[PDB]
Amino acid sequence: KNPKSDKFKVKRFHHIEFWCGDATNVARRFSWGLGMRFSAKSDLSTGNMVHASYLLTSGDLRFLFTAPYSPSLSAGEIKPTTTASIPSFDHGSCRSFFSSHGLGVRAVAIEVEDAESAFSISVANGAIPSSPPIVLNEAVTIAEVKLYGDVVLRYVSYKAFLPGFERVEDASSFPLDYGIRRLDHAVGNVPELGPALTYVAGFTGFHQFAEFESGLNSAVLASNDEMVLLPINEPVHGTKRKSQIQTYLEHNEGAGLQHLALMSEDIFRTLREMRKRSSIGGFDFMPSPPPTYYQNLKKRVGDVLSDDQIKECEELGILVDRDDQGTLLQIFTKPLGDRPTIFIEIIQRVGCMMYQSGGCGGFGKGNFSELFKSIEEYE
Amino acid sequence: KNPKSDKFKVKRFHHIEFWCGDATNVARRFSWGLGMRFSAKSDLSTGNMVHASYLLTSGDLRFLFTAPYSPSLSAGEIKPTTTASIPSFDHGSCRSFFSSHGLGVRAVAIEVEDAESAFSISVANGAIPSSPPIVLNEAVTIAEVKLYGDVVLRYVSYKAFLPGFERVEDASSFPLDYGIRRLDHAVGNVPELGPALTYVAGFTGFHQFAEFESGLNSAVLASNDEMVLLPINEPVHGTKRKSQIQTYLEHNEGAGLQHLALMSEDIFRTLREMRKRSSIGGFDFMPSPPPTYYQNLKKRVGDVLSDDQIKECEELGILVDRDDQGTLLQIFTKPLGDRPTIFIEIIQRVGCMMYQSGGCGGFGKGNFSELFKSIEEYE
Ligand SMILES: Cc1ccccc1Cn1nnc2ccc(C(=O)[C@H]3C(=O)CCC[C@@H]3O)c(C)c2c1=O
Ligand SMILES: Cc1ccccc1Cn1nnc2ccc(C(=O)[C@H]3C(=O)CCC[C@@H]3O)c(C)c2c1=O
Ligand SMILES: [Co+2]
Ligand SMILES: [Co+2]
Repeated sequence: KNPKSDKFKVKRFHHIEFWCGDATNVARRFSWGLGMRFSAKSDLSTGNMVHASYLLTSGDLRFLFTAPYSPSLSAGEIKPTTTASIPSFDHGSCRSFFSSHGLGVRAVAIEVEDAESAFSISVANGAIPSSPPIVLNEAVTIAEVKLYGDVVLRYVSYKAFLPGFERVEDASSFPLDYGIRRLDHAVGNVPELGPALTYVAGFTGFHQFAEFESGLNSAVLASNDEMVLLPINEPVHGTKRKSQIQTYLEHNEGAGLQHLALMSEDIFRTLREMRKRSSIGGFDFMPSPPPTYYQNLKKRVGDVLSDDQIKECEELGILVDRDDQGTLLQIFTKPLGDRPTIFIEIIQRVGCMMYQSGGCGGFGKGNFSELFKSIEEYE
Repeated sequence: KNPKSDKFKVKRFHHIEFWCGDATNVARRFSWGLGMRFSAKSDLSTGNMVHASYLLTSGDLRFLFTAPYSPSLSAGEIKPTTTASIPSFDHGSCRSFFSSHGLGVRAVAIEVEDAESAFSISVANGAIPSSPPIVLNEAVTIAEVKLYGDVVLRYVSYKAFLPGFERVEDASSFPLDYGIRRLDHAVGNVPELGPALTYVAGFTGFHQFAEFESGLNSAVLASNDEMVLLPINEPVHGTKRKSQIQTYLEHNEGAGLQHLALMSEDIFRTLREMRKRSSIGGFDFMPSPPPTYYQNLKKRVGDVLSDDQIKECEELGILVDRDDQGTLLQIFTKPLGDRPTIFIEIIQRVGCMMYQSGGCGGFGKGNFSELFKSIEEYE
């Protein structure tokens, strides 16, 4: 059931912005670890005396890394005279965010038809405003509302990256590519799922995406065509094993973005390339499941994957899940930074062809029981 | 002239500690860019609820990257019950340092015979105490005094990395090596050279190392055997071209560490390997000099380098200087992070064999005039 109740026209995920203490080192690490090319910049070299911002791209995926300069460089400026390319940026907000949460996502940005309208309708329907609509060089409009914790939902609309950003020099722009193509979903952890859902569904009109002792309850909000997917988790307390959602909330100092799921056009190539670089500056992956997991895969997905595709999952630690319509290949990195908070998921979806429908195969919640089962019986 | 006036016994540079907002991403970037192996850690996985600290090593060079966790993780602790492995660490000091200066060196650490004695003698001779001597697991003693800005000189002495640090798992520890072997010198930028020299020479007994419109005045303080080398720069104002020391002070919010010089056993291999990785997560280098610079090299160092070693300098952008005793090969990276502040120098010294004497060939200040000259005549 999809009531298509969006209160304004939503297109696709546009970008994800990390707030950093040093954008250069985070961006360079991410570029090498994920195979994303340096595509645009806004910084001292482009006249921006406020913040350093670097954009990485892989296919349609856009990762933005931003950090503040010394406020003294821009102390003479006022908002009408700002050299910032992202007018919502605030030194104090950025420093407070990173000292509170460490490295993490500040903005989940979606492209809309009309960012001023999206902002107005959102706030009229309960959204907490974060930054009012601002038109950039008469070409792009950006507005922000609170999503959860200190994460904002950013609306971007284009009349025709952002004004004031410059393209990166070819010598400075090495064409890395490990097969990642777009953001599939972005997941938040909150203390209470009910109020978080009521709030976000309330101001967007996003609807609950149909699903099918893991320490969580979750639900997924989705746009009309179910290409913007925003799952939200809450912890389940009292368990023997402590909820990883509760661990997140403690180390993050509250609610925030838990993981980003990046769609690959070839998850096997992506995982070969990322795993090659794990120990030389890239990303680590969670501990692989025991062989019983892959032994149990023939009974579960033998009609979708060959034996030569299943043992290849075993080689790379890929997980597999399935719903009524499609099949999901997924794997999770270790946390992206110092704290056990944000991580990345790599995903490939098989099925639901009409183009592929959104969320084809679900989000892998069956892998919770399947992993525990495989572990126990592996003993 | 070397009066050998050290007020306490100094051995060698021991490590350099960067204060970061996220130690993981900085350490992984540096490891790949410089060919340094992950060697030890102190973090949540080792029981440290205070700070995340990661050690990179290449030969005798030790780079430590530290960032604070949420204070809430350790709010029940007191200094007698701390889980920090570096007892001088303070959340507030670290967050203040990184918000003020961005990514940079907090501690220049030298190994001494007796860190408690070094601290006491230093403070008795005018050193401003930063952290009193503390004995770690009855095995290592660490103490800190102010050096310049918010940079400390850290004394480390061993009765026999640090207690509480654990060695990094072999699978997590990839044996990168581009030929870097030790720290040659560490350079500070200050507003006024005179008072900075009087202070540091005053409490160490370090002596002025003999030298031979660049925007700076500088002097070098050295230990008895001239293996601990601490150059200090001040800006020269009024010039046509603005002093890079003044630019540093403005963007750094005052005095701090300007550059680290890393000795390579083979600067050609090091620069080939680093330059290969510049655009894939590593470090960039300053713009190469014009061909007139390398055309002028035969007249200056033709008795030390072959033609096949000189054009190889041209290929890699290596600079060359010479004093009365030895020859210096050097090159400079672009700034290591967002701000135009700290950078790295790669160095190889030729000559002064007895082992090699310290500072053999000087610090390359002739390359200031030689670079400008080559540029002008290249036109
Ligand atoms: C780390 C850990 C700790 C305890 C037990 C298991 C594991 C490892 N693990 N197993 N199965 C998973 C299945 C799905 C997902 C998602 O993507 C989610 C999503 O997208 C929306 C719905 C909520 C999800 O959780 C994730 C993270 C995992 C997972 O992390
Ligand atoms: C970036 C810039 C801007 C203006 C003009 C020239 C350049 C490039 N440049 N040329 N020659 C150099 C020669 C030596 C050194 C050192 O190592 C120092 C040292 O170790 C102690 C003594 C003080 C030094 O400066 C350095 C950084 C450079 C250098 O940076
Ligand atoms: Co997911
Ligand atoms: Co130098």
